[PDB]
Amino acid sequence: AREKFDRSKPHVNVGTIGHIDHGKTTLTAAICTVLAKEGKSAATRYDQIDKAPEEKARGITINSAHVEYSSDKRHYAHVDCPGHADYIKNMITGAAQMDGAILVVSATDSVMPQTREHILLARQVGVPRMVVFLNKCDIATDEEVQELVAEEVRDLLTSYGFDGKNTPIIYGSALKALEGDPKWEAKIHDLMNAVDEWIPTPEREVDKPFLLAIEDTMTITGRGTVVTGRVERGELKVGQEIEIVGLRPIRKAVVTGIEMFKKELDSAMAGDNAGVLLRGVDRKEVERGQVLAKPGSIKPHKKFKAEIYALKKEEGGRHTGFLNGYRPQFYFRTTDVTGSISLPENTEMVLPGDNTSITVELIAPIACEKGSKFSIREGGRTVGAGSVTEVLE
Amino acid sequence: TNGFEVLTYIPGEGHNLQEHSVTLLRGGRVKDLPGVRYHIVRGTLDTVGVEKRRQQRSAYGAKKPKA
Amino acid sequence: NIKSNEKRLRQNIKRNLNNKGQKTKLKTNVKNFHKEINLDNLGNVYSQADRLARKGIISTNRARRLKSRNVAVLNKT
Amino acid sequence: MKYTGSIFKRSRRLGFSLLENNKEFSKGKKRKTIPGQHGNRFRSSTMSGYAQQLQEKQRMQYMYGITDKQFRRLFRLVLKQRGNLAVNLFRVLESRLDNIVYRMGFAPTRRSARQLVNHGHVLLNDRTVDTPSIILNPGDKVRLKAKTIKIPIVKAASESGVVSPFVETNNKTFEGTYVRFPERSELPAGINESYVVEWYKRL
Amino acid sequence: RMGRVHYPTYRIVAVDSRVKRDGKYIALIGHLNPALKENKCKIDEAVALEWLNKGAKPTDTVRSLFSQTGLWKKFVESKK
RNA sequence: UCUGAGAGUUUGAUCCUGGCUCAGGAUUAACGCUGGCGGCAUGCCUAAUACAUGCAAGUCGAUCGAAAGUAGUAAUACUUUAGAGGCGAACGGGUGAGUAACACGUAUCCAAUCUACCUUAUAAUGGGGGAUAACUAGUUGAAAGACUAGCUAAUACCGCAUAAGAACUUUGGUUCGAAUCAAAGUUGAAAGGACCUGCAAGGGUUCGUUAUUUGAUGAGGGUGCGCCAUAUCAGCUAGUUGGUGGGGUAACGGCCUACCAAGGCAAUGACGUGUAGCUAUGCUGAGAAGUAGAAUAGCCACAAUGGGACUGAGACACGGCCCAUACUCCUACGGGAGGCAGCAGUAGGGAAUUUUUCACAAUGAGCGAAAGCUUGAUGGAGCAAUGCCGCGUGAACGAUGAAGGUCUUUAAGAUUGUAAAGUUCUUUUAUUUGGGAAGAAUGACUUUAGCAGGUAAUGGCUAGAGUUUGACUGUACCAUUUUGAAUAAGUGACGACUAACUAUGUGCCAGCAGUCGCGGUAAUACAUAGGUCGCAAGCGUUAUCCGGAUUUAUUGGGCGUAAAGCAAGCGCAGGCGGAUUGAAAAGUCUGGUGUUAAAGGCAGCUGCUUAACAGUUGUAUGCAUUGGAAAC
RNA sequence: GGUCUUGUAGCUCAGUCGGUAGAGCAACGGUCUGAAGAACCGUGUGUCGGCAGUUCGAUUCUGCCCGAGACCACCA
Repeated sequence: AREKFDRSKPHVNVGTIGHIDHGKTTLTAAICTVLAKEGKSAATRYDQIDKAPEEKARGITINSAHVEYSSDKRHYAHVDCPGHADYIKNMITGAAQMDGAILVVSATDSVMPQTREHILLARQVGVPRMVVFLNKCDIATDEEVQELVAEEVRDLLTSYGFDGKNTPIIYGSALKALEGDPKWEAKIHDLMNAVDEWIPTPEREVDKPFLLAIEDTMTITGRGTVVTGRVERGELKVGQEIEIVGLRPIRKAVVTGIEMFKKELDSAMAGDNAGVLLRGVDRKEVERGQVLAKPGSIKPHKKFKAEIYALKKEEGGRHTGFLNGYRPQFYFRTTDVTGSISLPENTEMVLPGDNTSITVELIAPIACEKGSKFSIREGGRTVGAGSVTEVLE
Repeated sequence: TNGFEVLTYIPGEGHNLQEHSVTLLRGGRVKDLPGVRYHIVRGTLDTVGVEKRRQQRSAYGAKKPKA
Repeated sequence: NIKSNEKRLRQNIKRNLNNKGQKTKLKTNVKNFHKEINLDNLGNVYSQADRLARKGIISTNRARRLKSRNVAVLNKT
Repeated sequence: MKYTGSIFKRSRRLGFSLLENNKEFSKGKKRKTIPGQHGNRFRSSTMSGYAQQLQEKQRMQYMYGITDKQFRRLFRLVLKQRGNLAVNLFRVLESRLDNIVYRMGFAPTRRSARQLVNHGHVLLNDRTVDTPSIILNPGDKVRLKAKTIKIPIVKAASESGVVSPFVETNNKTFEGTYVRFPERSELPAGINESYVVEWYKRL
Repeated sequence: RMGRVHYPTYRIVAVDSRVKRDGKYIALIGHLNPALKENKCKIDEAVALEWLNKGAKPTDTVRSLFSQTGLWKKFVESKK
């Protein structure tokens, strides 16, 4: 057996906000560290953040890391999404497909503009009732400062409208959690006890045909190419007739393997992180930003009409508004598409506010799903985020 | 893919050619120019059809058109 | 691999050590006769190579070949 | 190709009737001008041996509907035996199913006949069909199927289709037979053998 | 098997019971298509005993028609 | 009796030589372009490149020690073999890198060859002994592994005996580089099991064993033969040629050793060169032949490279072992692993090449008494318009003719076009519902009866039963089985060559562009629009093998003017020979003998609703022989 | 997925401590021409790749992206 990964609890695609290396990455490590001590499907991590050349020593990561960490209470698709120069694309577009979001804040390393962008977008796509954990409490003097930092992080969340004082700030030291003190174990345990409450596990029905945000690809030794991503809807099953959708022409294909992070799945239901070896494909054929689907389904598109309310500059817009020759990037779950600009009538520039009904074509045929709360940024600043409205070519 | 370089015919009205790009050759003799022997296809590996060859669709890359 | 070329070696290595010892015990007899050209060593090597020509350790073909060539020599008298 | 879709068009060009004459008689002054956008007054000046053999092939097959490779393999099948096999092959051609159905007084239409055979509503010697390409012997029995032996369409078709004297049918039973080897006189005196028979050695 | 798939066929042949079929064979003995097992046998049955008198071992398949030859009832004279 | 079509293409125009093109099929085909089915078949040109995984050869306690364990109170029963020991491991699949050869094939001999295992024929299975793997202890290091010792089995090792026979020496006798035989000497077999029987004694069955001795089989060799280009390749050759003495093979061989002689080969072509698996065969032609040796079959090779060696019946062995190694990989740094040309699968490459697919049902291979078990052999299933076959995309009625393209530009008239609409109908398939395959009528297995020496039956021979074997399948196949015209044409070309024209634009540009050739501003050669004409789930592109090309001419060509008779002559060899005689009788042909595979051809048919095909029956070539001949 | 590099007139390219659109050919009136060359000037076009501040300004400074040109991440 390939340690076929068992599902004995509804899976949730979670993610994390704040900024890496503040204890964020070390939280991703330590929560697992304490896990295999007292948890099933819950292995221990110390330094397994990484699987790539050149990525080890730098301490600031380019790529995101999809892993599986469970408990007796919840399994998590835990994704180490970097927020970094040229790398915040890793975290930004992640906020959509992470069905949950744990805010990691450091008792050593202050909230960054990274955390601000993260919370901004998390509200913009729309996810309610976050939880936050104070990381890196390994240095003393946290009894009362954890009150002022608490009020300022609640101020931080209240810039967009999640739960406020109803969400709790669990304190804890990832260092004294990675090391293994039981009183300090209790810190991550209170983290958990306040996570599973005020965070649900989204049950996505397994009957919709299929859709997958593609995250990475590998062409494994001697069998061929495996492609990993997050299942959006429905199951993926035997030899399944599939078509790679989005950004490209349409390809039908038949599978040749499946895992959840090198751990096989007996049924890749909706919401699963599926890595499928295919019948005769290549990694070069599949990039970040692509989609998949069981056919008879959404097809690629370029043109559309978009009723959208625009992020003001205070919501992180551009220092100056955007015209029609403008070329923004619309955030379609896996990709940031440079598209045209044809705002609705009665809008030549979309000033702060301005719930517009823009119409835009995209450079590549992308499978468009109505209601997809996709986002828009440019220059490193967010101007649009909302659901799809009118399907065009 | 071998070390041999050859002249060939830009097929028809126009071109979709990018000057250091790869495509496929083609048979056909041209009696308008001497010492020339070869043809090369459009709509292939970089190029994009003979456009509006609305009476012919084979080997152009011009698909079976819609009405 | 296979189950039975590995144990084949495991079994035959010692039997072939035995072959080495035995066939040497007869090559020495060959030498001795090349000095002891007489009916004694003839019968001696006869009896002995009887074991091996019967076996595969000698062939009746090569056994007869050698013994005939040797009895030809001893026919000198 | 399988099905033509329009035959009077073909006559327009060919000036020939799949029937005796009645393919084009009068539809408000029937007018057999060849089809298209290029001829009303323009008379024959482009006929060739090549073109005449073309035309003869057409006339033959345009009445008989024989696609390329099947026609060729019919030719080749009959090639194997020895003799003045021309009339033989022609009879065999007629011993095509749809041909016999048309000539049975039961199919007023070869387009009927072949359609009906490919649906297989005709009950034969120990076996049904869905393929209109079987060959008969002089004296081979044919029967309908109860499914269709009541259809007013069928009852008028069996009432009147093209008939050969060398085939018979008890309409009382609707059951008939390809009775005997017919004669060339019993066959359309229009088509030429020499051309096509010499034409066919191409492979 | 020979013949088109969904219609196997097997000519009946004398070949070594060690080297491949369609290899070199001893002799061919008629043919019975294994599709219908009613009868298609057109065997010589002479060269068979010719082989048998100086050593041969058939396959279990042939023991059927060997019973239909009662091959014992004739080769026992040799063993007699 | 077979059986062969030509078109044009050099000018002012003709005739003639010639080429040149065209006009066909063939493909492992690939491209575009789109693409229903059903069947049939096939599916890395590339790198004998790299390669995760599984699979691709195991069997055998009824061969055993021991081990372990179970039930049983125990006694014992019973199980599982890590170990021993035996067979299979040299089958097979891939691959053809490679080689110019005895290779391939053919004829052949092997007075010079071997052939474990059946078959023929029997001589028998007497006496011991020693032994350890295992197991154990301890060493050894992470491992790789290694190392030391305590205890055993066997049909596992050595002698003891006999040895029909057999093998040899030795004298005699046999016969047309040999045998039959008379006589002396030498020398050699195993092992037990089970099962029955019998108190036992002893027998009997049977597993197995030992030898003779057939067969049969292969293997090996030899040879003529015939089996590419290369004379812008002529001297070549030193176990080399010949002889001995010896080694020596399975056996013959300088095959090798020594030793002794110098020899052996050649233009009727060595050597040299490039290429290369072969053969049946595959397509094209009327054929000779070309054409290739897709696929497959049989001979041979090859397993990463280069070496070794056992092993047995067999390797220097494609999933053996060892060596130097390529290079990847592992390690701790001390050491190692590996070799898909087994399967799919991947990577590279390419223009590219199906599933990391199921079945022991059947065939089979093996081993196993017996059950058995395997079996990326085998059968299947699946992708693919890759080929081929069959077959769709409705049947009739139904018009001075719907609209409308399109023209004419006449305002008509037509085309489009029974094609339409509209009706009657139609259901293979789309689509129901179910029935429901054989293949298994094998074969084990237990009985049944009968048979048979043995009688004391076991055990061995014939017939019945059923135990029962399926990936296929559910499908195949069927069910006036539902609904439902519903469920379904693209493609090319239209100057001549050679089928297929109206319009626009446009004017040697754009461009067409197999050939002659169309464009320099009224294009039946550009493009599009319409129409015509072509095929059709295909249609075109391209490639090449050949047809045509008799376009080297044995068939089936010439050499005056379209190259073409070397200046001439002598000129060996060679080629080519007057007549009647004879003999021989090579060829020559005939007659007979066997061989020349399968497959496939060709023809006969059975089954393919018709199919492709598959089978089915024979067919023929030549070789080699026997028998003539007298014609040459 | 970003980056290393490309974006200018008709093509390509220039862009005073930014000042515009500037070079070569296209390009055609007029010369010639057995006919047309080659050959002589004409021409002209210019949002300087697409968006964002910006001085007598963002084409040059930059921010973002797009795509043409190279790399970093299968994978001990």
